[PDB]
Amino acid sequence: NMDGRIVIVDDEPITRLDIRDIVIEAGYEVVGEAADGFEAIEVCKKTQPDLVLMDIQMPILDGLKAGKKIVQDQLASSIVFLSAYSDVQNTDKAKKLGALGYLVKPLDEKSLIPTIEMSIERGKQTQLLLSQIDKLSLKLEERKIIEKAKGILVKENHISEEEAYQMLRTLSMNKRARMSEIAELIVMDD
Amino acid sequence: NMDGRIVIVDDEPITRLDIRDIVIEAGYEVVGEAADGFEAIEVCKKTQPDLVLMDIQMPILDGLKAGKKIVQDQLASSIVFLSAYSDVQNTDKAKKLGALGYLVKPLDEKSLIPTIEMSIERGKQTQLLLSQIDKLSLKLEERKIIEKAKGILVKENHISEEEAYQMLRTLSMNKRARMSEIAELIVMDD
Ligand SMILES: [Mg+2]
Ligand SMILES: [Mg+2]
Ligand code: NA
Ligand code: NA
Ligand code: NA
Ligand code: NA
Ligand code: NA
Ligand code: NA
Ligand code: NA
Ligand code: NA
Ligand code: NA
Ligand code: NA
Ligand code: NA
Repeated sequence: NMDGRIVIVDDEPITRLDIRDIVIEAGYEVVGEAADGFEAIEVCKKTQPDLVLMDIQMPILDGLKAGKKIVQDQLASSIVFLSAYSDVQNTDKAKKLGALGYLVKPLDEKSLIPTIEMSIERGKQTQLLLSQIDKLSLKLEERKIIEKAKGILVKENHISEEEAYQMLRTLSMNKRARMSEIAELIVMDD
Repeated sequence: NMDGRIVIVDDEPITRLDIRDIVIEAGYEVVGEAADGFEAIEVCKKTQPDLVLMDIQMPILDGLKAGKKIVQDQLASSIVFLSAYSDVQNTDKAKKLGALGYLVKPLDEKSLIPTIEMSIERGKQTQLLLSQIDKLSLKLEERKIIEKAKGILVKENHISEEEAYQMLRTLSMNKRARMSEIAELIVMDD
């Protein structure tokens, strides 16, 4: 039926069991549970879920701080908040840390399953886009630093740009360091 | 008092009015309204809203097709669906086309304002990511096509890489063309 790996985070045990029953009847896999933010971070690090269902308010460590950590280290693909609190200050924190949904307790159960589906898909889309950005940024910066190092090597040695690139390559091969690290060493403080 | 520009799309005038009253009381600007998918596409193209609230079940053209069009041509920053139906086929289509929220009628009003805040924030974030990807890709492709053109000129002319680049520069400036446009002509599926 519905596919996804879910972690449930709430300090009230019966509320966790009610949510658990709902998502298991939908066919999601509940890969872990937690009662405070420290447990939430721990469980998400181990399980690496598609989604965290979390109350913003919990003992010891609140859900917003736990969520900030979970997004920051990408321990789950998406976070959806479930809380009795819905003031603008709490929702501004939840949206700025990165949450994909926020339903207010008592839960409208019919909305929960659609919200989970949307949040899982959007979270994995976002992870893909951030990976694209990382790769593209790396390739562009490596081209830039290699170009700058080539210019420096030409000016210092009086070689051609082709010979400078072959210097960077042969150094990279023989050392077993990337040409961008070689180039950074050539460029430093210039 | 919230901030955001919203289009409300529902075939029922009373439901449009109920939602309008809620979001206006919250402080959002309703920039347009529609009763079918063709109207919704047109309104979004004129208004370019931060969010469109859309029913799936509509005559003439349904919400999923209109939403797919709105995402494809970036006519709104986010879509949230509002349907009496919550089945897996409708939710699969909504998530794949790229919706950020799906909520199920009759509306749990207390969730609506939080879901709007999340969806607007996530939509603006995603547009930033997509913009960064396009900028990085264009810069990288310009570098790549110039590199390819330089190597072609070197091999045909038997000039140095430096002289090849100055050829591309001189052509670009004399023709008042982008150097990538010149390089595209030099490469011409070589
Ligand atoms: Mg609590
Ligand atoms: Mg309808
Ligand atoms: Na289970
Ligand atoms: Na993750
Ligand atoms: Na904040
Ligand atoms: Na997304
Ligand atoms: Na990421
Ligand atoms: Na150079
Ligand atoms: Na409704
Ligand atoms: Na953002
Ligand atoms: Na592009
Ligand atoms: Na050059
Ligand atoms: Na340009």
